[PDB]
Amino acid sequence: VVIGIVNNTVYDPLQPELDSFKEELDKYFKNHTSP
Amino acid sequence: VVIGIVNNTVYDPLQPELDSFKEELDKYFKNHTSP
Amino acid sequence: SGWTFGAGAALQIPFAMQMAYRFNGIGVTQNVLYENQKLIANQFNSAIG
Ligand SMILES: *[C@@H]1O[C@H](CO)[C@@H](O[C@@H]2O[C@H](CO)[C@@H](O[C@@H]3O[C@H](CO)[C@@H](O)[C@H](O)[C@@H]3O)[C@H](O)[C@H]2NC(C)=O)[C@H](O)[C@H]1NC(C)=O
Ligand SMILES: *[C@@H]1O[C@H](CO)[C@@H](O[C@@H]2O[C@H](CO)[C@@H](O)[C@H](O)[C@H]2NC(C)=O)[C@H](O)[C@H]1NC(C)=O
Ligand SMILES: *[C@@H]1O[C@H](CO)[C@@H](O[C@@H]2O[C@H](CO)[C@@H](O)[C@H](O)[C@H]2NC(C)=O)[C@H](O)[C@H]1NC(C)=O
Ligand SMILES: *[C@@H]1O[C@H](CO)[C@@H](O)[C@H](O)[C@H]1NC(C)=O
Ligand SMILES: *[C@@H]1O[C@H](CO)[C@@H](O)[C@H](O)[C@H]1NC(C)=O
Repeated sequence: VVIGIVNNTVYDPLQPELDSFKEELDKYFKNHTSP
Repeated sequence: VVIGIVNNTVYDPLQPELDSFKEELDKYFKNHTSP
Repeated sequence: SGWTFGAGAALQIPFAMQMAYRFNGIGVTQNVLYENQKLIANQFNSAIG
């Protein structure tokens, strides 16, 4: 609806504290599957 | 670079959340550690 | 240039997004201008005639 809008990406600020947790939450899922 | 700065700790508002959700996952993670 | 030319050097600014600064100082968010940019323009064009 607005005239002059432009395309870009808005950075989620929960991800930086969760993307590192993706190497924690998801890895903890994989932490006990193999053993 | 700031004159007069002092040392302290800034508790993130997710700290009660992580002790209630991240730790709950960790509690769930630790539930499968023994077997 | 907005009001910037009465308080120092003159800095330009698109007029379409200068009313958004005037709407912000009244108490209405700046999105309401862009939603009704065409409606507001006709009201000002007609009232000046
Ligand atoms: C807030 O905490 C930080 C970190 O704990 C303090 O920074 C620390 O300041 C001391 C100042 O005595 C630094 O000790 C220095 O050690 C070097 C050798 O490494 C020595 O050559 C100096 O003469 C001095 O003794 C310490 O390294 C430094 N730590 C870090 C991580 O930077 C800071 O001082 C605290 N704020 C206040 C107001 O005390
Ligand atoms: C900004 O991104 C949107 C999303 O892709 C673009 O909208 C597309 O426009 C083309 C026309 O060239 C359509 O074929 C696509 O179907 C549209 N996408 C969607 C999801 O509907 C938009 O064109 C982009 N803005 C600019 C200036 O390129
Ligand atoms: C808010 O007020 C404006 C001003 O009257 C309305 O715009 C008019 O709406 C009537 C209704 O169809 C049209 O006949 C006029 O041509 C409109 N004026 C202009 C300048 O376009 C607007 O409809 C009102 N909005 C709501 C949600 O009621
Ligand atoms: C898996 O869990 C153990 C605790 O039993 C922990 O020491 C280890 O760091 C975990 N693995 C990863 C990849 O975090
Ligand atoms: C831990 O796992 C067991 C095995 O199914 C389950 O009975 C128990 O409810 C789990 N504990 C929690 C707190 O969910």
